[PDB]
Amino acid sequence: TLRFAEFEDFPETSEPVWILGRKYSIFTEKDEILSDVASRLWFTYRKNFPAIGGTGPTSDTGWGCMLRCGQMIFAQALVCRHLGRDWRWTQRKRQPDSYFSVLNAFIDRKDSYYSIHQIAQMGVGEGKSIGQWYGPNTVAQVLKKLAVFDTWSSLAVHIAMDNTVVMEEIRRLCRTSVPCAPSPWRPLVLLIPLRLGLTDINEAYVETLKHCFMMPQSLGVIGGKPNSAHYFIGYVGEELIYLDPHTTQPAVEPTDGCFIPDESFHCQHPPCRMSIAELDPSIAVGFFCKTEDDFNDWCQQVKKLSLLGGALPMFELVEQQPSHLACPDVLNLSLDSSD
Repeated sequence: TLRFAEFEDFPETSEPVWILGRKYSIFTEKDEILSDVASRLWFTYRKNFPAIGGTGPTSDTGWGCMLRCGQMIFAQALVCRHLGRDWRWTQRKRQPDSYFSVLNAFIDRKDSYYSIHQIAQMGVGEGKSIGQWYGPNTVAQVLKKLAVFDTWSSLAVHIAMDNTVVMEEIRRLCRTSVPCAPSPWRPLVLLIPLRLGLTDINEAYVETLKHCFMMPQSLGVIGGKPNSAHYFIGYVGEELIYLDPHTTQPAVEPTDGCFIPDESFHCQHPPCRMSIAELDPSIAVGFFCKTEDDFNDWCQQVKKLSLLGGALPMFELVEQQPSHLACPDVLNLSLDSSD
């Protein structure tokens, strides 16, 4: 569907452009905006990769789109983990060796940690047949189990259910050792599944949703919408900015040596935008906290959200929870009359 989408440049207004925790002016920082979007690892449908499980699909066209959005949000976490948020991709420059290793982790082969092969197979353990629809929560759960194998990145993945982030649980997950007076904290990928409305996002949530893209830790949001999943990376005005997986590219021939031809993993078309009002209410918001200090900063930023006209918080932060019978499976809404 991306192939026949309409693309607009459609700046040039005073409204700040926010991409993954960084603020830009369309008037003066247009190139920096476009560089930042193009630098993100983009994952689309692929064809002619090795058959999944020997006998299954050789392409994910028409079924893989939430899996691709899951790949993009997790790739961005790996980019921050290994390369840093300041890293940018440029043609005609040599990228760090860690860049090709991150990219290597998503190529369409069973020996890559987060290949479509590994995601689809792991999804079976989640009750989902190869070809079935994944919501944000199932894709998040799959990425957690997949990351266990990735000793290179050594990430902690926490999926915060019940609209609650429990700080003691995060420390339990991330602390590798008792803290002194790499490393002592497993870099954290925090994913928070949410349901923000009945068929539409409740507009009380809108300002809280925007601020989620405004944190240094922001990984963006994955969301959809059967067969129309997007990776939202930011916003301008009343529109989200997103990366879209809906185009089928030839699989890239796996890596003999360090170098991988990487042009097709970088979105160079005008960035997609849609009204926040068009957004399906089932989402997962991500944050990356590389050190405990980042996590503490993120916690402070969440507390400051509990004020102003709206927020209107979509999740709560608590030090500890009386956990002797609870859930998942639980998401919460939060419906007015007559929703």
